[PDB]
Amino acid sequence: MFEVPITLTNRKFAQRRKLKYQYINYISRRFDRISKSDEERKFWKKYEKPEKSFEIWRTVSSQNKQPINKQKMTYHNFKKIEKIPLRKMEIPLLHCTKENKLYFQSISRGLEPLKTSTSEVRNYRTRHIVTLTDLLHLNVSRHNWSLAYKIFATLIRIPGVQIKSLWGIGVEILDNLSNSSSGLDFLQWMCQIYSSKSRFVQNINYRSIVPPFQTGSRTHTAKFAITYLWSSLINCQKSMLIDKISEWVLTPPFMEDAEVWFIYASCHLLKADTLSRQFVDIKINQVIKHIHYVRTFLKICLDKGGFAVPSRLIENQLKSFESRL
Amino acid sequence: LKYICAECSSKLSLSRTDAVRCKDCGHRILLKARTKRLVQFEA
Amino acid sequence: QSHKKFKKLIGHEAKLLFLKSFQFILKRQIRWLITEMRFPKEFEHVAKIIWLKILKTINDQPQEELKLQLHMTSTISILYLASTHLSLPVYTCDYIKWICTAKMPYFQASEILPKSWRIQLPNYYVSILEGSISPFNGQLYNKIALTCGMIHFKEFFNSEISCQGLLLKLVMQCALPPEFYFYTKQVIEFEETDIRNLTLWERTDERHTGRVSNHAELRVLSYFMLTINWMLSFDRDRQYPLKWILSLTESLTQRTTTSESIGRNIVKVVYPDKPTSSDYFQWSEEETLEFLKWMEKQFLPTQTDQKIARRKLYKIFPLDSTHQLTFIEDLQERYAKQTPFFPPARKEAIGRLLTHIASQLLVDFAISKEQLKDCISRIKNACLHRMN
Amino acid sequence: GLLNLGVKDIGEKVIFDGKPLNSNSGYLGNKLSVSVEQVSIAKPMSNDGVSSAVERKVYPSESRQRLTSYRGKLLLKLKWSVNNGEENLFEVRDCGGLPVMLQSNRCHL
DNA sequence: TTTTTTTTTTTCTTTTTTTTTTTTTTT
DNA sequence: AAAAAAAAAAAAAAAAAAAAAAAAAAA
Ligand SMILES: [Zn+2]
Repeated sequence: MFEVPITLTNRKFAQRRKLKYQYINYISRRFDRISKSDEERKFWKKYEKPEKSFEIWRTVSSQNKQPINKQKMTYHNFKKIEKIPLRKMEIPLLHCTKENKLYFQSISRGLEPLKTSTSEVRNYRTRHIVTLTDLLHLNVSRHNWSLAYKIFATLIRIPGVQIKSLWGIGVEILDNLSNSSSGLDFLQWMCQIYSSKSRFVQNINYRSIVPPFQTGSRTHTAKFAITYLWSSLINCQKSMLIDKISEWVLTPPFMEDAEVWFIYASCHLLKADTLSRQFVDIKINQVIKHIHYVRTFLKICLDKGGFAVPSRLIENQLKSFESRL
Repeated sequence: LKYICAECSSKLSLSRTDAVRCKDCGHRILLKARTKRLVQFEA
Repeated sequence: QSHKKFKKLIGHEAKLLFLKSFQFILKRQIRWLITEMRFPKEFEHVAKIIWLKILKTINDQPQEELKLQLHMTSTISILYLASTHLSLPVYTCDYIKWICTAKMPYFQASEILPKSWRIQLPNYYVSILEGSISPFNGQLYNKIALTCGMIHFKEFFNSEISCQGLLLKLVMQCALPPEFYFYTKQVIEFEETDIRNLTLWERTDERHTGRVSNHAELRVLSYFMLTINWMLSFDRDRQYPLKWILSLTESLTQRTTTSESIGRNIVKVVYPDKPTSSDYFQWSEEETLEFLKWMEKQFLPTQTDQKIARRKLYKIFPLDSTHQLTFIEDLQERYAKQTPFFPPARKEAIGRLLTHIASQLLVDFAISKEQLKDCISRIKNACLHRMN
Repeated sequence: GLLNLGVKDIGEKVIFDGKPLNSNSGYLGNKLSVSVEQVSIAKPMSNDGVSSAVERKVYPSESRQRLTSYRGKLLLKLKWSVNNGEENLFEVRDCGGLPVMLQSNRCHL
């Protein structure tokens, strides 16, 4: 039961989200007194949005922060934090319907839903998308490629979808090789149009574009962009063009990410080593400048998380070509 | 047709309250092309 | 004045713009039904009376304000009557198959000549016009009620259906030998109201339309499940072997690829109730190909600066003596499978056939699993009440 | 080149707020140390309006017929630091479009 | 040269303006 | 076990609504 690439019915769930976020606002707010739409925005103004990932990994070898405190919980006190925010919610619980009234009793009892919103919409346009996105993922796992190409070519034409399937045809034309231009050209098409260089800080209950797997260019690069650098890097590898990529990376100075600097170091490192196999006096001064490039960008690359293989295998390779020339 | 795009050199025409750009590239400068007239010259 | 050049506005007369273009969508189904399904031309002039008779009651409304119950289900509702009044043997099964395959226009509001009507105020009217539904629990059976409750039927039109061809159509869909028509033929003679041609439902102007299940074809299909229960539980002569109950049940579960079976598959897609889940998870390499070959020719009837990015994505990465046998060659093949025809364990072989044929008619008729049981059980008491 | 060398020798201009901290009031306040760290000039690229619907390259033969300039984007990496280097916020800015000399290493020719 | 309106996204949300079928109560 | 007066259930396209920004306007 896979994921459907559209946005859904906004009739009751947008009201169901308002009743859920109003109750979590009050039973928080009674709790923070005694432990000394707007209810939705009060939830998200508090913490964060994880933009460059789904969840928020952090450091364990840092400050301690140990709550050994009391075990700080009775059934007596918790049912008093429960009671008046329940009474605060019964006064607007008459406008929502009985199915919505039944839902809130389930989550206040600690239960969870079972039926998802995909299986209960029953629109004519929506039910033909859903049978196609599940037929897509089914035949891609089965390597029914020439069928699966026919699936993707008709899914992108239906007037509701957005391209949350960048990897489906990102991987399909790698395997087909019959008629269409390869996955470099589709990946080119994404970076032209979906740059979105705005640094839009969060402020918004986001629901049509969830992931980090298709965003970019606020503080974080696009996920489809850096797979265009990596796929071009492997594409010029199969000669033994590398100039065309190395100019393309220098046209953005992307002074926040160090993943693009490691690709920028890697495309000079390949040029410095295929220009020695063709060798065996101007063809020796040009090798040294590439190594002086790579030794500078690896030191640029130490501004964030570690893109060093070790810090020695980068240069144990490098001095092995210096022994040649 | 009336006009000609600058970048891709494809003939097109415009109307009132119609966008001034080409329809294959979106280039925003259009050359009014030459039709058949009767200018007289002295040789 | 130039502010009204930009967006046109209509006042109370929007309901006539709703209704004038309502005649336009009516006409496209009519001219389609006489062409691809070769209906008569005088059938149109029946509907030109039929559409006018409801519309006269619309102009007979005592209030000038609207309050008018109108739907896209009502459109196929009045096309159901003139097909039964002229006694053309089409039923409520075929109209589901003809709108859920997008053969005839149902779902579209873009074919309305929109440069004179959809400019004006489509605000909530295309919410009615765009077919954003399938009829869930037999809404058409309530939509033939509200059209008889607006236009009388007992003295104007003939209220009968050719139910001997409906009983013919029901046999050839499954794999039954033709004696099962004649077994049923006496049961619709026995318990059906002092033998009669089956009538359309009556004129019910209640907003709940009762709980009675006096609909016509619901009485027919509920009769069919009673006989096959009774003709198989009381075959005292041992005329039906236990191998024969198997060989038909295995013959229904095989999937062959024909335009009848493919047209069955599309209504499994829009089906809200389970087993719609695994109905699209167990196809063939072949069955999805003609699902896509249907899609690339019948979703070209979709519902309609940035075109340049769109026309470049679909440019480079494009969509690029008959093996599909006829309606008889498989039916001959599926009959030749059950040629093994010439003991408290047969209840399990009977009980497994009773759910295949019940899931079959549930899908093909747009009817709930609940309302089949209320229809058949009130029938079940009223067939034993006339005999015991 | 001389542009990253130019901002290196500008310095760090420092203003104070003056909150007394409520603690020989040697607390002058908080040390806001604002400075520019890196300047870069981008080649001429244009978006036709909004949303970065494809940012095509701009050649100068376009820029003559329009009777307008031939600009490249100027991007300052401002550093906003507090209290002699406690809390630093590196934000790139969009500081206008300066013209670009033809046939150099910032022209598309 | 200071605030700056004027404008434009930009996705998320409300409005509008009707249609379809409920539930308990008696016979 | 079947005829009735109170509502609710939906639904979907178009106008609007805070956030932020491009970035001239002008005296
Ligand atoms: Zn052009």
